[PDB]
Amino acid sequence: GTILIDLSPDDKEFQSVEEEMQSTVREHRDGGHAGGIFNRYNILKIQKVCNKKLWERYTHRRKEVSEENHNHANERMLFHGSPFVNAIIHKGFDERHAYIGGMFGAGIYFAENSSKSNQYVYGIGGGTGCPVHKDRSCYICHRQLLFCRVTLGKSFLQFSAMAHSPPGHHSVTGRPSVNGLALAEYVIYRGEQAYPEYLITYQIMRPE
Ligand SMILES: Cc1cc(=O)[nH]c2cc(-c3ccc(C(=O)O)cc3Cl)ccc12
Ligand SMILES: [Zn+2]
Repeated sequence: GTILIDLSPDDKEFQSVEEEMQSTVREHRDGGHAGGIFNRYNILKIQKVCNKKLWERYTHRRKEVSEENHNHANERMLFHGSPFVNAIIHKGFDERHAYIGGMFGAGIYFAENSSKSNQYVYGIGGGTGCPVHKDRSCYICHRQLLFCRVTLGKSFLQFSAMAHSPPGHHSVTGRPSVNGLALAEYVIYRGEQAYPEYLITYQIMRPE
């Protein structure tokens, strides 16, 4: 029962979501290997993802976390890129989407930097790039990211040199320690702690 509603570029909701995507682009230490070389995106569309069942599943978990955490869900809006984006908007996040080899544990990963999530749209490491051209820096093919509502609850703070959550925690916060430009990443262990609120379709832009 998911329906996608197109936002008009003239709508303030479109404009705030586009500004979060654009303003959280950073340079990556791979020189663009995984996600391509760019400083900004061309946003083609932003759709609101509406699924009553998935939304209730998310608010039900959010109330349980918030009750375990002095009435504080610690809810954030974060990006998630994956080849499974079509399945996530219809069926929700789940364990099948956990990153088994993730540095901060086997869970589902979200990013503050949209350009970190862009690195994963075509798979771990950028996979083989776009399906059409096999190009991880393709400027033609349309990519998609989710901008998601995520319940962190009590988050374990892991400093990083760039399964279940640690006992008594509802998530993990991956704090960069070496690149003072990198924003945080977060990992959750139950799919019902994230709701894919917006589906953003875009291209990366070749720098001038
Ligand atoms: C760090 C991070 C940020 C993000 O926005 N998205 C991701 C997605 C995956 C991921 C996990 C499993 C698989 C697969 O089973 O094939 C694929 C991917 Cl892309 C892993 C990590 C991230
Ligand atoms: Zn392509």
